Amino acid sequence: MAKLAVIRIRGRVNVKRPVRDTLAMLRLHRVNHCVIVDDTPSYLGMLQKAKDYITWGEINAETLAKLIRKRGRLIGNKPVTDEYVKEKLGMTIEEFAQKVVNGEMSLKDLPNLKPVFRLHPPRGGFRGSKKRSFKEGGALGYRGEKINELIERML
Amino acid sequence: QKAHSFRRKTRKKLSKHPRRRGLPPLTRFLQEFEVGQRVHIVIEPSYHKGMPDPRFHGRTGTVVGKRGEAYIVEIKDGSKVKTLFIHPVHLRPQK
RNA sequence: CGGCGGCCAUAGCGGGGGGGCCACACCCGGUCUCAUUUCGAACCCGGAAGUUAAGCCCCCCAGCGAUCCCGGUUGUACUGCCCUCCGAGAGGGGGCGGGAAGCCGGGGACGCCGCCGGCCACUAUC
RNA sequence: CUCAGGCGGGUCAGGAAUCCGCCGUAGAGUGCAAGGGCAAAAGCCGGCCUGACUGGACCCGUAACAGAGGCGGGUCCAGCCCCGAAAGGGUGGCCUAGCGAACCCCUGUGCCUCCCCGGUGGGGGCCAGGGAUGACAGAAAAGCUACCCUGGGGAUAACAGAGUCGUCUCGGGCGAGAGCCCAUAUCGACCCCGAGGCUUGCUACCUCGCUGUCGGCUCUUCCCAUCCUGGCCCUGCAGCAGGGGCCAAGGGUGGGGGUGUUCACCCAUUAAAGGGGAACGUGAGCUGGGUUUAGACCGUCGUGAGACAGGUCGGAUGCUA
RNA sequence: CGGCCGCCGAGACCCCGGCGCACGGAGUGAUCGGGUAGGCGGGCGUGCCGGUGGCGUAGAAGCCGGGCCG
RNA sequence: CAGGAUGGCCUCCCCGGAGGUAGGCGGUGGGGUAGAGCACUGAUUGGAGGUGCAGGGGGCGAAAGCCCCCGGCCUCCUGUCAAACUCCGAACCCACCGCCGCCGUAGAUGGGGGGAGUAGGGUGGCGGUGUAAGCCGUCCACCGAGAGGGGAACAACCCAGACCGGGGUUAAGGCCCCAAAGUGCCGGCUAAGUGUUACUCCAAAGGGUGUCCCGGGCCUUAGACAGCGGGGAGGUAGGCU
RNA sequence: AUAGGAGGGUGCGGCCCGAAAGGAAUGAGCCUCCCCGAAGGAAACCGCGGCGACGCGGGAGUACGAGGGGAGGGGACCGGGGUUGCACCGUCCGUCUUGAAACACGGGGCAGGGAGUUCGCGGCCGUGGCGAGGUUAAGGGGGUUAAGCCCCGUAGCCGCAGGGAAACCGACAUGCCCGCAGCCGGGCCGGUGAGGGGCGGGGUGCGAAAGCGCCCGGAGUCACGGCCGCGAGA
Repeated sequence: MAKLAVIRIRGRVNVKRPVRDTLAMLRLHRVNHCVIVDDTPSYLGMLQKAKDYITWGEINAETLAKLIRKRGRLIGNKPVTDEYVKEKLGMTIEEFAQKVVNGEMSLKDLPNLKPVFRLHPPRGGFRGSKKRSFKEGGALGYRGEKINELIERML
Repeated sequence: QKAHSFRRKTRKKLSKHPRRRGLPPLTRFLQEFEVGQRVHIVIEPSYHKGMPDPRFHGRTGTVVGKRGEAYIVEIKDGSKVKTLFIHPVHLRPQK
């Protein structure tokens, strides 16, 4: 099936408690935590209530491998790599990504790796802010596969 | 309470369409409800003598047993565990 | 045909036909068991000679009613969610998630189903 | 066994009770508020009958969740009856209002118990039933304080401000209507929309370890929706003189008589004798007349003490910047 | 007013080490770090007693000013 | 009632022990608020056609006499609209089961014990009252007790939840100067010093051949759009007064 | 003696001194080279696009980067103190309050004084002794200069049986089923399961009768300290 990337625009303040709990099951906790979520009808319904609170959009495998390599750690600053992955369980970062595509191994399952990728701020300004939807010019909600673009700027 | 003893937030809640009014099929009065069975409790206002407080409406319990003609149902009203005695008229099978 | 039910008008109204109706009605005797603060009308004891004409059963017709659906109005009315988004402090709108009634047009629908007997039957006529 | 009500026919003054048929899903009735429920009934009738019963639970309301007494109902079973052919029903009135603690007393019934010991008298007690707190989870209860005192409070009244703008003031739009005729020379209803903070009121925000009231007096600032002076336009402007409109705060806008009086009334003058804000400007500037304390009288009311937006007389104005 | 583009700009968010807390034995924590009322727990200082062990005219305590640590 | 006590609630300790369901979806339950309407219970506005009748006017008078008529009393296809009306009814809230998610054996889920505290405010939504401001319900981020950056400053509007030091990049918001960063770009609107103010700050109905932009009508050598050169007949004084 | 204030904080300059206790001369502030190097990340110029502002490709995650390591140079201050200029920020303190910088309350300044203590009882807790028992009070004997400690004293209290108004009566040294800890066997699972939970039966009271209430398969007692209530002036 498909895997999606969800990033929390508005944090652990300025939230109602129903929405804040909805967010917790998704494994988001702060602003700039990102998570990979599979399409499942329960998960999808959740993502939909939450939408204004978050930036969402479909992520590919190739961008996932890129993302696993640079931002990933368990301890300290330490780039994930084939040798590091080998000791992990797998033999390759790609096999880990393809098992995430299949939906059979989540990020957490894949050992010595966090279910959250702690990203940088965006780059440049915003040209319709973030307080208004992608459709109006912001970034909020489902947004193509353009989540790929944002995380590249965020490095 | 000052305006509660069995009635408050009723009139219209106990009111029905004229098509759902008239004393209902005989089958439901006769209907037996087993123990270990999960029952919805629904207020039937056609039968006075043995009818839930409106607060109880739409609760789902498990039949704990029976006293007489009525059955004794354990329900959870909120957090608190309570047992309510009611006639077969005010039970419907879950599924 | 019958009897006992379930869903409880999708089995309502109206009109039409037949009976594959001893047995179910009308109908006839009421002395007796028995119903009437008046009448065997009612209730009950008794019988079937006569009538299928109801009822009752079966079939059919939708014009009325009720059940359900399609399309139009309408994704409109209305709404959950967010905004240094707009207005002089009310408030509203957009996105996002949903989306009703009344009415018009076009239709299915004048039952279905379960058990048991019975002239006839050994089956389904009904 | 099924209803108000309607329809037609009979009876009567129409009508009712009463009669006959047809229509009639509930509008009837159920003691009584309201609501809900109900048509082979809880409605109607006839007969029988008195369970509106004793005992002990269960559950909920009471008091949602979630503590919370008393009390109420519903629901069981045990016992005794009742009715019914039996099944089955009846723990009063279709349901929800019509109830009451701790304590004390008395009733009904039996027993327990009463100081070395018995008999008797007379007591005490278990249970249940009945009896009030109605200011109703239950003190034993009438007033005054301006002769007052204290603790506190700006959680809260009086002054002022802030907020507010119904009330008030003022404006604009529409133009019924009269002005001989002609809505606008002039006057202008019904209705509708703003502005101001200047009357009244609402607000309880600010102060109760004080932000002293009103009026006058004196001294000064500002504003214009401008009374006069200047400059202008119309006219149902002949003149003389009015009426209406526009600009404009530069200057001026007085003195007397009554009231404590802001305000208001009056006289004669005047070119005109304009208004409003500034701690209802101005009491560490005056005055202290009025609001107004402890003294007193009268009217009204009260048994009385005593009261008054009734009248009235007299009743401190601190301080060296 | 309707589009569009480049930047500026927080204790946020990111990042390196240190530090406490929580957990691990006789390193680990994306899912730890605001704080009144209030609860809980640890240490310091003060006077005198007892026990133990020292110091003083070859200069006590106190005072004053300066250094250093936690 | 400017007061106590008992819960809810807060903390600490102890005990038992495996699921728990704030989240989301489907299945199985409950429902009359927005909306909507004439089908009741219901209040009423308006004209028809009935002339069914109680009666205030008339007629063959025997003043509503047999029979028709007119205030009119109430049917009928119609006619206004309805917290306490309904032929109806969302979005949405909530009960329960399964699943999935997440959380948990460093102890959740629940129980017992000890020690407390027991003036609230506030923006928004949905309201009820009251012109309003104010008061009071309900849910709520938050302030209260919580900093920091931004909104000129501005308890609660925005961003953000904060161990110590260092480096980097953005967010809210801004980019003429004060003040970091645009004497930005394209096009339309503007001539009022409007505006340059999300705001707590920032006045309306009405009206202007003031503008710009879209609409279909009239009408174009069948060319008056205005000018101008010529126009304004005869019956006839239309009659009356 | 032409410039602004809750009197300062932080950074960075000036001026001023610094014998000691500090760190360092066995090398201080300081300087230089080489390398590793988080988050981050250019420039010149070129090419191609875009109405243009400007984007895109290559340069390039390169140059560059906090921080750290090593080596080297120099040779006495540096830290730290006094005061002050500049940049930036900054409306006391305590109390009251929903909100305090406050036109709410209180304070001239400094020093000294200055407010959770004792007893009884009850409910908790921790530690410690002993154990179906535990604990002694008063007193005199004794010992000592006195006295405490040491021994005697068991008076008396509490627990070992509860229900009941009293009369008065009077029980399970665990039979059945789960399951935590733990143990055991197998490869999470299956037993055994104290503690524990869930039944059954029993004792007593009310009771024509039935139905409910309490109790029941051995742990308490005393000491010390502390926590808190209530009573006391508290």
